[PDB]
Amino acid sequence: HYGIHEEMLKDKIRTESYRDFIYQNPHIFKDKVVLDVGCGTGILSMFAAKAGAKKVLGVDQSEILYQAMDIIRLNKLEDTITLIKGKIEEVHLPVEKVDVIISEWMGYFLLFESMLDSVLYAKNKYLAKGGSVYPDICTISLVAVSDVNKHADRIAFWDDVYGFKMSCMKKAVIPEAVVEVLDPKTLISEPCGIKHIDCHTTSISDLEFSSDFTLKITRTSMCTAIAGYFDIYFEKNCHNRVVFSTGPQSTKTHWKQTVFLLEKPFSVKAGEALKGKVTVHKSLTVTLTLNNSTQTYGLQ
Amino acid sequence: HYGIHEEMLKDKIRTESYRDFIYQNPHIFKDKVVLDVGCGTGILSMFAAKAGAKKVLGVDQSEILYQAMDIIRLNKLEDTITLIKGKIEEVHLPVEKVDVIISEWMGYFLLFESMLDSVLYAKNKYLAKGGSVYPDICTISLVAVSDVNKHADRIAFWDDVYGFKMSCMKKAVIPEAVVEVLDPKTLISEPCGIKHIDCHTTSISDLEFSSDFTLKITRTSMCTAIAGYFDIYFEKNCHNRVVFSTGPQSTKTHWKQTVFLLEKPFSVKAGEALKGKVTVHKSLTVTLTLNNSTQTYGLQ
Ligand SMILES: O=C(NCC(=O)N1CCCC1)Nc1ccc2cnccc2c1
Ligand SMILES: O=C(NCC(=O)N1CCCC1)Nc1ccc2cnccc2c1
Repeated sequence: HYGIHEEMLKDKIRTESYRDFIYQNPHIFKDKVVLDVGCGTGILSMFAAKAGAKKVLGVDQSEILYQAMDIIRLNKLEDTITLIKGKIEEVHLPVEKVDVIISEWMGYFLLFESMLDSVLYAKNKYLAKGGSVYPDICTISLVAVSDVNKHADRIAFWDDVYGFKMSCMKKAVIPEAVVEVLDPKTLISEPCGIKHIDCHTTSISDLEFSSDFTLKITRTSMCTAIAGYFDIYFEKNCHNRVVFSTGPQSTKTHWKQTVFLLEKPFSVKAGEALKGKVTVHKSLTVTLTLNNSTQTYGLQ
Repeated sequence: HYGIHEEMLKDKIRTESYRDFIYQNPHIFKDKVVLDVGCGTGILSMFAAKAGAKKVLGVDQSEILYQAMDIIRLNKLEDTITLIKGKIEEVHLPVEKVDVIISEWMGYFLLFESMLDSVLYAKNKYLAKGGSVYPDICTISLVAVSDVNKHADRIAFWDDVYGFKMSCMKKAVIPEAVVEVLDPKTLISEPCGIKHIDCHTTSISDLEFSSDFTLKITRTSMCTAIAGYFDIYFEKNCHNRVVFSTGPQSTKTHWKQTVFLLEKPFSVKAGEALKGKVTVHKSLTVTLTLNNSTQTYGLQ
């Protein structure tokens, strides 16, 4: 419960990327009014204060906000940071506009249970003309996976369970997207971007999208799953730009990777251009067409 | 969602203990009427049929029951096993009494989110005079732990978080019992039984209990936590008795161990008899007194 804010703090890629962005681009914060959407323990608000913010407003609907209040006092920042409990859609801020919005809002596969809707609400209601929102740029990518042993573990497993048939269970496990760190040696294609978001110009409408994709296969193997992940960019007006990836070739983060199991694994050859289609609909669902099968997946 | 029934099936200590109990004591099942409380995928009901049950009634409130129905048909057991959807407290069984109750009902630390209340309800309402309930005997034990590095990781961690004070968070993390597999080398006492349950004679009233305990310290060290676990016995009328432990000296199970962190670690010496008191109250709470401090813990 508090453990989960602790896990996010201990995700060094996450927390240090935000730290570095803020501390190495103080001109973005100096004498500015900052809104921290979903502030949690208030760590991002404290970075922003340290980087010279004139005022920081930290908003969170959760009980964690009472901890944040005590945390702000312990660090003698109450003259700079004001915490407000509630949803961004409901609270009264003590200003009309802010100069900068910062938020750690990202869900699994970027969009599952994300706080992006709220951040966009904040942008449209509270962001000053010429203001900025960070991180400003996000992408989502897909990558092909070959792991016949894991497929066997999840699927063929059900043909004989302590001597009994359980085949019908395959159809219940296939639709459940898995959140897990992948062994990077199991990747069998180059990644393919399926979505680019700039938070300055994106609407809630753009978060439901469709994309044709082509996976450039790099190993002759059996394709058993498709994995997804996202990359986060701090770019606008930065002298020191910051990027982090949640992909399997990079240091693991608490977002891990998202895995969509294929009911029917199929063979691919190195150098092949494997084409498919992906659509995300509003909890989200992900519909995948590949090798002439189509499956919709959810994250329960 | 279905993944979780899968995890329980893949817990070999769990599932094979029940398998072995049932298959190696067929006289308990032969021509009997069996009730499987919280049957899940129906695996225990199928064991019981294979061991010669005349009729098996499998009850579960969850959606999993529809899978169990198809699973029973795939194995051509519908002439022996009848599945019924609902709570045991609400359903209509097509008999008045059963000869044998079987259930996998156990929660973390035995009692957190357990199905025991339901199993006891079933015993009192449906069990024939002279019938039996399995597993019939359960115990709970405590053991002392020394892990100064992990304590530092959970507690001292909060004194400086990316340069900021967060000490107040210590009081939010201390009350959260942790479910996790312990390195057995960190155990610094012999275990102490704090509770013995026989399911034939236990009432719901006995599940809230108090126990004085004495931990026989085996290593001069800093005590940083108290761990708990449980053992499960199949005994009554068995020619082949079966026991499994969920303790840290045994093969890990999905119940792992439950850890109660001490806010203030204290020194102990090998050979010392460390005395305390533990009380479980109705989601459960666990109140622990040790070294003249008292803390109540929950599993959120
Ligand atoms: O706390 C433990 N694991 C849970 C954990 O690291 N998190 C981080 C995020 C929230 C939950 N695990 C032990 C395990 C044993 C311990 C023994 N002595 C003191 C402390 C101990 C802690
Ligand atoms: O399914 C995966 N992990 C989750 C899991 O084992 N459980 C068990 C209980 C319910 C959830 N993990 C992969 C990971 C990669 C995979 C690649 N190809 C096929 C299948 C793959 C499966």
